[PDB]
Amino acid sequence: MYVKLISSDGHEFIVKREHALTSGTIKAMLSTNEVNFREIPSHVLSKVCMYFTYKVRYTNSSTEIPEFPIAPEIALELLMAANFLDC
Amino acid sequence: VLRSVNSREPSQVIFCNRSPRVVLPVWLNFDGEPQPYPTLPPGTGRRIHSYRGHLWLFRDAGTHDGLLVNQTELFVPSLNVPIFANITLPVYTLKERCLQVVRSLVKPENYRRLDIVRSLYEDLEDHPNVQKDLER
Amino acid sequence: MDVFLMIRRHKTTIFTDAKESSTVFELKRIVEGILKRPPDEQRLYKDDQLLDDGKTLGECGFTSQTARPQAPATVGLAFRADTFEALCIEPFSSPPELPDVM
Ligand SMILES: CNC(=O)[C@@H]1C[C@@H](O)CN1C(C)=O
Repeated sequence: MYVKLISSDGHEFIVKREHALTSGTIKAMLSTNEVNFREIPSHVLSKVCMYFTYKVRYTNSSTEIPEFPIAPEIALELLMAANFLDC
Repeated sequence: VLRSVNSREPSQVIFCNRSPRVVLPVWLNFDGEPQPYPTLPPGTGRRIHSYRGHLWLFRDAGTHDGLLVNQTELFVPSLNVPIFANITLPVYTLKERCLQVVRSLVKPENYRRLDIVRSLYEDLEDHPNVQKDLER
Repeated sequence: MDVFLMIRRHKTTIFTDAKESSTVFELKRIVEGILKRPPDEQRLYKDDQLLDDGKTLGECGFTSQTARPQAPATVGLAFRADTFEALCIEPFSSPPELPDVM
């Protein structure tokens, strides 16, 4: 039901398995219900999780989809994470 | 191969920009050449006269980011029982969304100055483009 | 209507959703299933305010338009060891200095 995603600085994020399987990368890392990210700090992985919720919510919704906000200070690191996770 | 049908059959259309972007409407003429039309500010609307069988797509006027119309990529005016064209943001991938933000913060010359994998350096300059998306 | 939350304690963060009409207690039931701790050993906070079990999340200011998917509201969590610990939420890591080219 829920999986655990651990950031590089010890923060533990707990999200639904369905939400986590958005990333094919994470699906592979689960197959063992915890994934350790040595390269992804808290301020990035938290945004990744918010995107999971965002993506599941607005995929095939037909409602006015809002912009997914990314602070300029986060963009650089979030891009690297997104690239790696194929998110 | 992807052109508007010259039907000469009038079709009233309402462009409804339901996105926080400045929308650039693009009409594909009878040769397939992308023909830009006046831009729509966010949350605004505009009534235009088009024709049945004409091909429309929509982009961010400033960055050419892809947008959706009626939950798809292509809008084709049909028989008027005004046809409504709902223009919305798609759910971009996290990677592409991050690219959009980085592109809007860094001038294209300084893409090389950023400390990232060379793969990302290429992805950054591979800007969204009308002709690029125009194939199938 | 659905509200989207981050239930946080120390270095733990749970992303989940709930109805506006659902109660604080029912949210503790969610936490129980995930962290294996009974509601009586749990305290839920909005910022610094202790939340009452009987109140709905909407009454506690968790509305569907402020607890959004892309920006979830934060609910504080505090466990009981038989006294209750203080509410403690570790901040996330700090972003690097904004690059000169940005
Ligand atoms: C002002 N209306 C137009 O420009 C219409 C819209 C599009 O169908 C193309 N077109 C033509 C060729 O008249």
